[PDB]
Amino acid sequence: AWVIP
Amino acid sequence: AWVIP
Amino acid sequence: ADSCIQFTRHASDVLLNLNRLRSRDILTDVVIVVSREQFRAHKTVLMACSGLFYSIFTDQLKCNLSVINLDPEINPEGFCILLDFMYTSRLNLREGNIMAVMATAMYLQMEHVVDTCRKFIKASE
Amino acid sequence: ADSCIQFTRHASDVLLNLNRLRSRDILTDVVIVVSREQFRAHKTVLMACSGLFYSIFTDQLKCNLSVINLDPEINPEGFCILLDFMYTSRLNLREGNIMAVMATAMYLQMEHVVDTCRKFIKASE
Ligand SMILES: COc1ccc([C@H]2C[C@@H](c3ccc(Cl)cc3)Nc3ncnn32)c(OC)c1OC
Ligand SMILES: COc1ccc([C@H]2C[C@@H](c3ccc(Cl)cc3)Nc3ncnn32)c(OC)c1OC
Repeated sequence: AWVIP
Repeated sequence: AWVIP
Repeated sequence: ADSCIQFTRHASDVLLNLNRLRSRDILTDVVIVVSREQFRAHKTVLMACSGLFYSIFTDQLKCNLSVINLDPEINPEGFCILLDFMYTSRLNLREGNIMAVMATAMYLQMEHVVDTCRKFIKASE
Repeated sequence: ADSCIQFTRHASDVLLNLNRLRSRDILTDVVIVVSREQFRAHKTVLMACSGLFYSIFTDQLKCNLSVINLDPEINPEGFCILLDFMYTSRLNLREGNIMAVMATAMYLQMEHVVDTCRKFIKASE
């Protein structure tokens, strides 16, 4: 996996 | 885009 | 073949276009009913994202239904957030919705979403 | 919302699962006929990848057809290669098939494939 898009 | 996977 | 080239952005572009079809109600083939709310979607996208929908739409009788009613304990906003994640890869997780999102993800059998919900809850305790 | 988190691998995982549905013939809803050959697929994936299929399946009469016949000049192997690209992001481009792949991509209105074919042809001249 999860990221800040 | 295009790459060698 | 082992000689293929790959277009990096293809899978993301396909998903953007499937979400545009959903927004325009093009070729949607099922309505998911969550208490008082209805959501139109494509069975194949639901099956590709959820273990529960994979089981439903591979069943020889349920594959032909045009309406699926979810358990009344499922929160419609939690379902909406997960349906948007299915079609975009982006999850709108907030303090105000995380418990409903996690419960909905457990019911839909979406383990990666359950995992991030558990991590965010654990960080606040 | 601007507060979303994103699962990087989601779009790729969806495409892998849509190709598994195609391999198992699950919820395929159209047959594409290319001369003597038939290919089963999902209309939504075809529309999401091809400008020609987007036009066909948004037409109020053609959206309901279960069989679409392509122009007899289209090469079936060229179509097979492009259908596999639609469902996997990988294009099996070879000296022996590039002209057929490029002609098929022009007909299907798949500009990114046409562009790489033109680049590979130009490099060999
Ligand atoms: C490589 O092995 C498999 C690959 C994919 C599936 C299922 C998983 C199912 C799914 C379940 C959970 C989640 Cl989070 C997302 C998708 N959706 C799907 N569309 C097509 N196939 N499959 C499988 O379940 C039958 C597989 O044998 C374990
Ligand atoms: C952001 O604007 C658009 C986005 C997407 C589409 C079409 C493109 C069409 C497509 C055409 C060519 C290729 Cl290579 C791949 C896909 N497939 C599709 N599925 C859903 N929508 N769309 C559009 O065409 C109506 C758009 O207005 C130009």
